[PDB]
Amino acid sequence: ADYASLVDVFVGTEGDFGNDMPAAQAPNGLAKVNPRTTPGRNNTGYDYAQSKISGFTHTNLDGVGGSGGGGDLLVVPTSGSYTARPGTGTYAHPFSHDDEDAGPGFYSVGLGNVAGTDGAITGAPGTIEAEVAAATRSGVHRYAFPAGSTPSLVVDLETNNTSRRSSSVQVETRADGTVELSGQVTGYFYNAAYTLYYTARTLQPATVQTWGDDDRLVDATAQDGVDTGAILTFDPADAGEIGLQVTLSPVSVEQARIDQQVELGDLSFDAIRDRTRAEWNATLGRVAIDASTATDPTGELQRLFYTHLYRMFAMPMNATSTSGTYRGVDGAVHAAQGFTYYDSWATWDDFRKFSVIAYIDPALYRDMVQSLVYLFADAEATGTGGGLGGFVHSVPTVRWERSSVVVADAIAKGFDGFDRLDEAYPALQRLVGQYSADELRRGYVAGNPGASVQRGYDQYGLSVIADELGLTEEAETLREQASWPIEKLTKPGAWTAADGTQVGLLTPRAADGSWQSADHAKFEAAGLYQGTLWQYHWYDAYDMDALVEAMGGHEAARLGMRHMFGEHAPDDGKAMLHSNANEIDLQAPYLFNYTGEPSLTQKWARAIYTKETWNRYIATGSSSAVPSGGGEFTPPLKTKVYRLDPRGMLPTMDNDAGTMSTMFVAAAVGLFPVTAGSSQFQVGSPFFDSTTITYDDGSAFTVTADGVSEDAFYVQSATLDGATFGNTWVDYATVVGGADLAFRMGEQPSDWGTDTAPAFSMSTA
Ligand SMILES: [Ca+2]
Repeated sequence: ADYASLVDVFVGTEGDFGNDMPAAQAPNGLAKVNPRTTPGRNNTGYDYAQSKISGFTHTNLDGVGGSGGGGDLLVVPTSGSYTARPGTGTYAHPFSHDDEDAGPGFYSVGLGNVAGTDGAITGAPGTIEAEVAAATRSGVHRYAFPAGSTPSLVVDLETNNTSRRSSSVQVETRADGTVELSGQVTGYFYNAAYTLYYTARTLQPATVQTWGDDDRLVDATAQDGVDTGAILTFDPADAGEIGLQVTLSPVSVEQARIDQQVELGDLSFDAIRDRTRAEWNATLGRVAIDASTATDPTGELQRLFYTHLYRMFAMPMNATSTSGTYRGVDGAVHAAQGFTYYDSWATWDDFRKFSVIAYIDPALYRDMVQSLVYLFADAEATGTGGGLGGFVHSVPTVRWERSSVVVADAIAKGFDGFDRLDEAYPALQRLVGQYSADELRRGYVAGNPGASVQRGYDQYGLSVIADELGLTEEAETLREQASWPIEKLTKPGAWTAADGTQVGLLTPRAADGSWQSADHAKFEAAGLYQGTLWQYHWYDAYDMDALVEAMGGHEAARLGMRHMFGEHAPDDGKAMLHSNANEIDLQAPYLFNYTGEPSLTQKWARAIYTKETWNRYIATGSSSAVPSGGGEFTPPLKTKVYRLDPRGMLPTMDNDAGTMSTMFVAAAVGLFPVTAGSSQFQVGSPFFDSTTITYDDGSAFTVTADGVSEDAFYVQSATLDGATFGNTWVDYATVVGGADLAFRMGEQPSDWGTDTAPAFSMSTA
């Protein structure tokens, strides 16, 4: 019943080992009440390895790179006093993980008391007990200050994980003496600025001073600039209980006030915390697991599952008001009619995650795709022709590449009635871009194999959308162009197998058709972003059949796949050409199903996600967190990719809006989307004796793995709804239809699935 207790919100919160947050948050919540460590932090604002905390920020992004996004609206409890804008060093409180507790919807910590005046503020006797919880749009605070303290909360509106652009604060003192603060914060992350409106009320009487960009702390009730803030001071008689409620809205301050009355009403802190815990239990309860001692002797694998299921329901965030409105990239308010509008995208990294969301929470997935459609429809509506990067966004956000694939994913899966798809389409076309004249002639971008394979997948996705809109002729042209990267950039005999077999591989190609020299295993060679040619080779996952042919046939592919995973040298870390640390070749472990060796897919799926593997590659050039260089672990390292630890992922391995977590869930269920933008899932190695996904109507998908253990991870035989099943892929319809997929597991590889009906490929469909 209480799945929330199995989630460990600290997994991935250390250093550069995931960039996730312990923040109090509701499922897909906008409000993310994250403690802030000092002087070090991860991208979210909390590094587990630290021992001081300043306060709580209310906005954020999960698992992103750079210096993180959001981090707006810092609330810092203190017994100190100020006569000017606070020095940030004065916020610092000792904390200990021994006096810290968190889980779905809540975070609590005992902070060492601090007192004094301005720069003289330092440690003081006693403890500030801090508790926060979250609803969808709101963060609530309860503080206990030592007896005799003059409690104060600093509301710092400059704090941002990357860049504060503008902020404002208006103060109101009501009849009962409580204070309400409101205004806007405008930040920036990666491509775009974003604005959020806020309202924050105290629950006890307070007096207040504000500051603006001149650093003067004054009695004025309004500020508007870049660095602004407010300092709330309470009566010592209220030291036992200081409460604060903060609500966010992409729409307006007054909308935030309405949202707050709707969301929180007169509910107590405990009831708001309790209600969000129940909401998490309902969300997590969509997947019910029975895991024997044999497969999970310590219970950590089940905790790991639920922790990553928790992480899967974070982004995109609910960007809709309680009144059913949202703010568009045109800067105006619009109705999200009959659906919830979500926003905050990092689709270049995360596109495969949506395909998995589709089979865990179909209704949420539908709303997300509809939202993605409205977002592009809105860009088109401006009439400006500009890219999404040129607008101010409704929530912190990242990037939008591969959106065409995600939309196509819902269409291929039989979702329809997507309002405003006709409007979204031309904006999706501009996103994807066109080959230049010279590029059209030759069939590829000169010296840029990465951009070529990427457009190929984008064009496949657009082609699905084109056919749905009845643009048949456009769809044909798109499919033709989408075939080009495979045909034109797979260089024959790029790699020669041990027995002489000639294997073709993605290789940069000059304008005149000459092949360009390249080490196919070198990180970021040939203009590639965050990967190698071997890793990008497999990118055009919508046409494995054409890829197998371009590679030089079945045997060439089969031997290539074996070499990709160093099968000929299992104890040599350097022979590992696959990367676990980035999303570029996420699907690669499941490609053995395509080379007639499904047992190897099963092995690698179970190994990468639940065992120690060889790791040659990190996700970036180098990292101070592990001896590394040139995009590699130096030397290669045998280690678990996923740990139930604050050091949750490999060093440099960012979750990226819950992508790595979502892939873990998919591996655990045993169904992986090699082809996002299709309706198919590839069979892996289900982790648990029984896994049940219950849909909103009470029907359920049940996948069983009879006799599964840490050693018994190979499929021996299978049935589908009682009947012999021999395919290594299943359709989305079969899953959400409530099928019974039953596997028989064993400790040795079998030939199960080696006579599979072919999986989807654009060229053979
Ligand atoms: Ca990444």
